[PDB]
Order: sequence, then structure tokens, then C-alpha cells
Amino acid sequence: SNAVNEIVVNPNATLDWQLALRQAAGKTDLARDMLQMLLDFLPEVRNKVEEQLVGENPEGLVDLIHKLHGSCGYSGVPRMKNLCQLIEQQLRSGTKEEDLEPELLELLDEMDNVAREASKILG
Ligand SMILES: [Ca+2]
Repeated sequence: SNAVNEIVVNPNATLDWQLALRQAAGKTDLARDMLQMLLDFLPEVRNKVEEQLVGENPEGLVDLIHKLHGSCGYSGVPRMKNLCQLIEQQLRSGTKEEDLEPELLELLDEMDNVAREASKILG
């Protein structure tokens, strides 16, 4: 099927600011900076994921997804973090990379969703 999942069950599945604060010593400034740094990293990941999706077989995909997974842990982006877990764990279990295209497309979508939520959160 061409379809991927576009249902986000609740906007806190995209950005959970109370989770973000809980991971940043309860500090607004640190949670701010960590979210900013995540947003500034996403385009590098987007570009690699797009290359993968069009058959360029880029080097370093799983290691970059792993890095994004870790980065998510410093903030509060549950859907994104879990997408990274799905992608990496499937890749580690030997799944052909082409089979994971739906999750890669969902990750691209979630990058946009996170940016939208991030642009509002501190007002
Ligand atoms: Ca922590």
C-alpha cells in the first residue's frame, strides 16, 4: 500500500513539555535549549532519510537514527523517539531497509509536527 500512518492520537504524543522539563532539571532555559538543538539537528536526519527513501543507500543511516533516538531522550518528543526505536530495532533484527519505508516517511512527517509544536511552546 502507499499509505502510512498519519493519525497522531494526541498532540502530547508529538511534544510533551512536562516530560521535556523533567529531563532538563525542571529548567525552562535548559528545556528550551535542548528543543532548539533537536530542531537544528533534524534537517541532517531528514536529508539522510530522504536519500534512503529514494534508493541512494546512504552510509550511516542506523547510526544517525540512533543518535536522534538519544537526542530525543534529552527532550520530550514521544512519537519521534518511538519511531526511531521502531526503525532501529527493525534494522537491528535484520529487516530489509525497503520494508521500513513507512516508518521513515512517518518520521519525516513527525519532524514537521515537532517543529509546529516547538514554534508555539514558549509563546
Ligand atoms: Ca534523563
